[PDB]
Amino acid sequence: EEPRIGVYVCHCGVNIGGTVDCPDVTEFAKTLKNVVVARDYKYMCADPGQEMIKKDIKEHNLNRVVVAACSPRLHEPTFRRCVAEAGLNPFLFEFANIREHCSWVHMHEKEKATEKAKDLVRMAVAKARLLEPLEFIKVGVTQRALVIGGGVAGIQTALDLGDMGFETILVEKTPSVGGRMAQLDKTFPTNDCSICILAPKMVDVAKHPNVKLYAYSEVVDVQGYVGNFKVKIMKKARYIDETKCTGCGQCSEVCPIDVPNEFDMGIGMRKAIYKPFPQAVPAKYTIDKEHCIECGLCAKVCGPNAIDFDQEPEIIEAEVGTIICAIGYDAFDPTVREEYGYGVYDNVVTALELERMINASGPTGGKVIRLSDGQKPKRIAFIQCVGSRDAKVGNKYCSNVCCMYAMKNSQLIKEKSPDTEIDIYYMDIRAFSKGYEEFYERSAKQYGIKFMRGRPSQVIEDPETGNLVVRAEDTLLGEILEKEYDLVVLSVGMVPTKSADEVQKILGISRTPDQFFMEAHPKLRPVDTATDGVYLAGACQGPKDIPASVAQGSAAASRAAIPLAKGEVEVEPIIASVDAEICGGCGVCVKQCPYGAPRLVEKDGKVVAEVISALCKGCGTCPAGCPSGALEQDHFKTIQLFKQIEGMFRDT
Amino acid sequence: EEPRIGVYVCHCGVNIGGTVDCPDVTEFAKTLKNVVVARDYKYMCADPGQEMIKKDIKEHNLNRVVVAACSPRLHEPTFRRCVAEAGLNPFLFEFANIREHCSWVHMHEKEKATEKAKDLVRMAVAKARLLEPLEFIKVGVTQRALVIGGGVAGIQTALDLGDMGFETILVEKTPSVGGRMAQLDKTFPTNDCSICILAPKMVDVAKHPNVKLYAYSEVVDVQGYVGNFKVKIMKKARYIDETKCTGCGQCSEVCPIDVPNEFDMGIGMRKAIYKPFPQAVPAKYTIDKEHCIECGLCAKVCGPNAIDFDQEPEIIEAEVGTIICAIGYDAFDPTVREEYGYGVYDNVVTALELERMINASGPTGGKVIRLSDGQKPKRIAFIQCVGSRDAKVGNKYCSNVCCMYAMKNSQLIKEKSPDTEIDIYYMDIRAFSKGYEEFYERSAKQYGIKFMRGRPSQVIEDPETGNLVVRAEDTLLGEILEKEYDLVVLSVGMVPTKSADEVQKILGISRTPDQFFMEAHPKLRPVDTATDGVYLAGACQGPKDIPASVAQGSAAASRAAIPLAKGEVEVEPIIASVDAEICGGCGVCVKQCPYGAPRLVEKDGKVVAEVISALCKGCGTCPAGCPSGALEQDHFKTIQLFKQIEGMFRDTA
Ligand SMILES: Cc1cc2nc3c(=O)[nH]c(=O)nc-3n(C[C@H](O)[C@H](O)[C@H](O)COP(=O)(O)OP(=O)(O)OC[C@H]3O[C@@H](n4cnc5c(N)ncnc54)[C@H](O)[C@@H]3O)c2cc1C
Ligand SMILES: Cc1cc2nc3c(=O)[nH]c(=O)nc-3n(C[C@H](O)[C@H](O)[C@H](O)COP(=O)(O)OP(=O)(O)OC[C@H]3O[C@@H](n4cnc5c(N)ncnc54)[C@H](O)[C@@H]3O)c2cc1C
Ligand code: SF4
Ligand code: SF4
Ligand code: SF4
Ligand code: SF4
Ligand code: SF4
Ligand code: SF4
Ligand code: SF4
Ligand code: SF4
Ligand code: SF4
Ligand code: SF4
Ligand code: SF4
Ligand code: SF4
Ligand SMILES: [Fe+3]
Repeated sequence: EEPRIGVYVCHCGVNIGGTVDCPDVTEFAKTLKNVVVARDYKYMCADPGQEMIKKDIKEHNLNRVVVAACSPRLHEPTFRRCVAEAGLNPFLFEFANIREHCSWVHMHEKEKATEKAKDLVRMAVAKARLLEPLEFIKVGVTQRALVIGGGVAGIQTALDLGDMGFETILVEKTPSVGGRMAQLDKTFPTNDCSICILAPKMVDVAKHPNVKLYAYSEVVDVQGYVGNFKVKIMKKARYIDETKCTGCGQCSEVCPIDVPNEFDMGIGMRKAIYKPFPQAVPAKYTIDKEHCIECGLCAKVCGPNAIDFDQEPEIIEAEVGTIICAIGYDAFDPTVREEYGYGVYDNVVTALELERMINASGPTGGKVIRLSDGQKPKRIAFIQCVGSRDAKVGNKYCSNVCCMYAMKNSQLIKEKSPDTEIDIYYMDIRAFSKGYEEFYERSAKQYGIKFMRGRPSQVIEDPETGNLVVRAEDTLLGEILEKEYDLVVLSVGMVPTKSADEVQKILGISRTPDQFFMEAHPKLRPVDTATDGVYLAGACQGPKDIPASVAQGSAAASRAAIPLAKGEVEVEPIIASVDAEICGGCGVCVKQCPYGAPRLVEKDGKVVAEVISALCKGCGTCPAGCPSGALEQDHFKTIQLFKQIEGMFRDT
Repeated sequence: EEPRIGVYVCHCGVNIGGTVDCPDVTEFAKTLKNVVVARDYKYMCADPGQEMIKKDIKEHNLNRVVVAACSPRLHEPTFRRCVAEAGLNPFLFEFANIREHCSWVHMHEKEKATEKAKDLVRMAVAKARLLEPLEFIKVGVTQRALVIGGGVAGIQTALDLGDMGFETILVEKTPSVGGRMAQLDKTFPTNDCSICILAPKMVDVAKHPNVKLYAYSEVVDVQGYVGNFKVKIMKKARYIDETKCTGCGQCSEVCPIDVPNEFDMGIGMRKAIYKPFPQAVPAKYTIDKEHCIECGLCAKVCGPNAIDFDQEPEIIEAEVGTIICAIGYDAFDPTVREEYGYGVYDNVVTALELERMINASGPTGGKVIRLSDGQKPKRIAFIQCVGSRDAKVGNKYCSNVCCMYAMKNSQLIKEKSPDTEIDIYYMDIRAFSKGYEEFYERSAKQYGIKFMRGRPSQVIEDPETGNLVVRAEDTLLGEILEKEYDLVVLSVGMVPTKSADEVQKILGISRTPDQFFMEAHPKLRPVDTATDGVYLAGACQGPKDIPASVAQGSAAASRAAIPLAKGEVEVEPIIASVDAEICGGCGVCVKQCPYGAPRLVEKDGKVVAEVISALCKGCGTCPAGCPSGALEQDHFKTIQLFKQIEGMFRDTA
């Protein structure tokens, strides 16, 4: 049959129509070959727009639909379901992006943006003519979930999934689950003991019948697609027998290597054999082989002889149907802002070091003391927006929690020492959620905490005393302040965690300008990714507090449970296939695929290539490299792209 | 069996031990009858502390545990599981609070704090002796959910549940789903149209095979408990057979009367025969009798014959296992702030009115106009924190979104009219989520929007020209500014929706100080309530933007799916029951229970009261009111409370 195309140009209210002359684009679209219907409407995705398309598909017997509107990364599934409801195969639909790619980037050149939209419509119509009916591929969904990261956000997702009756694997890289919440002393705005409320969750997840917890483990390989993932988990060697070891810790004394205790942000030293923190789950000790000198003194003191250096990492192969990434975040390193003196002055600390100093289980026994002389500081200055809202360090975002945690620990210091003077140097106080503004008022009226509106310009150490002078304009007075402090705390912001690069490559997910992981859309799908069957939860998706991470944890559990409950999803048939009559068995294509889908086989008494449809993801590399042209990926054939290139310059 | 009690005093580092002499409390506890083991430990809720209790339960054969530490509101579930692991029934454990209620409030009176802790331990032991082993009551869960409110939050909850395979009811008060997002033009920080994100969801929800949508309907009664709710829905009468209705809109043209259109916040005027907004779902029309005149004019032009004045509201009865409240919010009414002149000055408008003005599908065709001149204002002032962060109006909270939506609509005005000068009067710019700070930088750098740090003191109308003058200090200059504007927009804050009182009364849930609905825990249960089987989602739980409301909708669906997926839950047995041999059916209790649990029955010829265990929530009002003592609430018996009162003054020996 000859193509009968319907072209629909959206205004997106004014987001498109304000820049692109949408009526003039629809008029141009009618002059194109095979276009029988062309309309422009304010919202194509709204109910009147979808009913319009479907009514045209039936009344005009359309076999192709072109929508010139937003990105297909937003609404391609939406319109594929729309046209499929009217009978039209979902892959006779072509998307033209005239918003993100045109109207929003050419606002000052309306005439050229309109001409450009016409070209983009024509390139779409060109490819549309050669599109073919494809069948969505139904695949079974493995009734198991994987959660990477055992913080409050990942714990919440596993408990929710486990409580629904889904088998769930929880992989935690460090020896213990708990995340940074396990490092906090208290939590604003209620000042609940952080570990005391979280520990019952850590207990629950270790004891849960439907949750397998792999602590001191990391995901090292992910293969397959939604509902059909095959993952490798490396259970790293503690070099201690989980079964034969107490957790008493009488081998550290017999260790000559002192190692930066990362749980305490390096303020206190830990031994080569260690337990991260007392409330750790699982409560089993570990040996850091990186700093281990293998002198064996611990093994002589060890009674059970649980110590075995021969211990090897064990790889777990497991099939899951959905994956939730919840690997958290790290604290910004404020060394780059040299005028503040971190790493140079003894008495400049980050706020997350402060959390460990204030915490009773912390290295200092909960006592805030200067790192130069060990005395208690009587004057303390907080500096806000350190590493955030700062183009000089590349972090132009707001870290969301630093305003609240700076007032929090100012309250906790006042409670342990009422006569401490505390000044907070801020730009905006962002106390934006339920009880936050009240917490902000409380900090000033009840705890007498001072607020200076003025980002400090530099910190100057008195080399005699070790004290610090903070210099800032009191912008609410128009005068330059130069107050002296005994301790300066840098309210450092949040950055992605160190391993976010490794995880990103394994899962195949993107990143937003803030370097955190990219949701499919901030409002349509706040915890989905554009990778089907992969979801986000918590601070790894962006800076946020505990209730926000927990909500995302539960949200990601709901979203990840949909394919598991359905038991069956559909994947795109944009796969490569070999034409046996043209393939001469050259061998070029088999090494090109990273999943080994193309293979050399003998057919009809001769050698041809053949691709296992199940191993092909649809990248299209091997068809592009095929010398004979026997390889082709559907929906992206060379002839279809050829017509699209012609469509820019001329109709066909 | 004679009580064998273990008493555990906790130091909580020095939180308790610094003020209360715990070793002294411990020694005193061993003087009380039935105390077999007593010890102080630094962290009782820590694993070594729990292992110390469970291990004593077995070695010393204890049948009661007292822990003097923090509040039961924190660790009561913690220690109940601890003792259950050791074979001891969880209701033979009693919590004494010596931190929140003693050491932390008597820091300067240590001697008296120690003596107080001793009385609090003795009162705990005293009740502990008479505690009884109880069993959790298992109940089935109806495999269906109910969502109340069809904004982004409620829609998201229904689609997630429906997609999981659970039958779901979605009740929407207005003729159309969509909520306040439907009223917005664009949405920060992507500046999509609201229709971009919402309308496909509205479409999906209406045709979902597992979602029954009851638009123009309201819940009017809810009875029962988790997994066993019996709800009554009043499906209001549209006076148009929806099955026959086409939504073409031919009828609206003929209508001879006009009506203030609430969807446009009293700006645009509609017919009594109407559909809220052009993209409304269901795409059906509604007749409002408050103004209908019944001349048949609408029916004459309608082909289908859907119009029908004989319609009567229908009441639907449905079993559900879980309920999600997502009834949204209302804009603050800034009339009470007299200094700004809303309701007095023509050209003072709220921000939600501005959204209806700027929206392409709006009564003004997307044209920002002065409501006095009809002209386009070339100078516009935004005033932040209207009705928020203000003790004079009883709203001491931050409404979360007003900073961003003010910068949003400023960008959109600048796009439609670059010549417009826009000044935002603010205290703090709260651009706190992903891309927000960048949105904030973009508003100033790219769109040349101006920010004045200074909360305006008053708005002075020019009666002659309708122009407005805004008096405020430029706090960043130390000078008083008096600039003139063609239009002033009040960035009003969020407040609970008018019908929130009705919904609260029906579902029996609490409210936070800000008057929004109270979550079960402010940190770890953001979408649960203290009422089992009832959950929250969206702005009715507190001021928040669309991404947060959508994430809560998906979070509430996960939480509300746990009982549905389990098909069974447990209810606490701290319930009331009748001793048939003591009750002579006086009838005092029946009317005391707001859930109708106690009932008069006839067994063995006589009348006797009887409590339906499933209907009892454990308040204990009617046992306190029973004159014969036949009625007792397990775990709070009169005799148990009597012992506790004596324990304040003497050992129960
Ligand atoms: C100084 C400071 C004070 C704060 N105060 C508060 C407060 O008072 N109240 C509040 O609500 N919020 C506060 N926050 C924010 C709070 O810490 C976060 O909201 C919270 O930690 C988010 O939990 P999460 O699980 O999403 O991330 P995380 O807590 O960081 O947990 C992520 C987990 O994943 C693990 N992980 C990381 N990489 C991998 C990998 N490759 N494989 C497997 N596992 C991995 C990590 O070990 C960690 O256990 C504060 C933050 C800071 C910096
Ligand atoms: C001027 C303004 C601009 C804004 N701009 C933005 C923006 O740009 N970006 C952004 O993300 N957010 C913005 N917001 C916030 C946004 O409006 C909310 O986050 C969002 O509307 C919350 O959705 P919701 O479903 O929770 O509540 P709602 O949107 O209010 O929906 C509640 C629904 O429940 C229904 N309902 C109410 N009572 C009952 C009852 N008794 N029975 C049954 N149903 C009932 C209502 O009819 C309504 O459909 C803005 C808010 C305002 C005021
Ligand atoms: S979304 Fe894509 S489609 Fe729905 S409106 Fe904005 S643009 Fe037109
Ligand atoms: S010492 Fe031997 S035993 Fe005591 S802990 Fe270290 S390992 Fe387990
Ligand atoms: S061996 Fe490696 S670890 Fe065991 S002690 Fe000597 S050092 Fe510390
Ligand atoms: S939060 Fe308060 S501090 Fe942390 S960034 Fe946004 S503003 Fe600067
Ligand atoms: S390359 Fe083209 S031709 Fe050479 S084998 Fe793979 S397919 Fe057959
Ligand atoms: S296409 Fe990309 S993926 Fe499908 S096979 Fe050839 S290579 Fe492996
Ligand atoms: S128990 Fe309540 S009090 Fe005793 S420690 Fe754990 S928390 Fe601090
Ligand atoms: S006319 Fe009869 S049908 Fe056409 S809309 Fe008004 S009502 Fe629905
Ligand atoms: S009848 Fe009621 S509704 Fe139908 S037209 Fe006359 S008025 Fe408008
Ligand atoms: S949001 Fe910006 S505006 Fe709305 S209140 Fe909190 S601060 Fe005042
Ligand atoms: S009140 Fe006490 S006594 Fe009178 S009936 Fe209800 S129960 Fe039997
Ligand atoms: S206790 Fe409160 S609830 Fe349980 S019955 Fe007596 S009254 Fe009704
Ligand atoms: Fe505790």
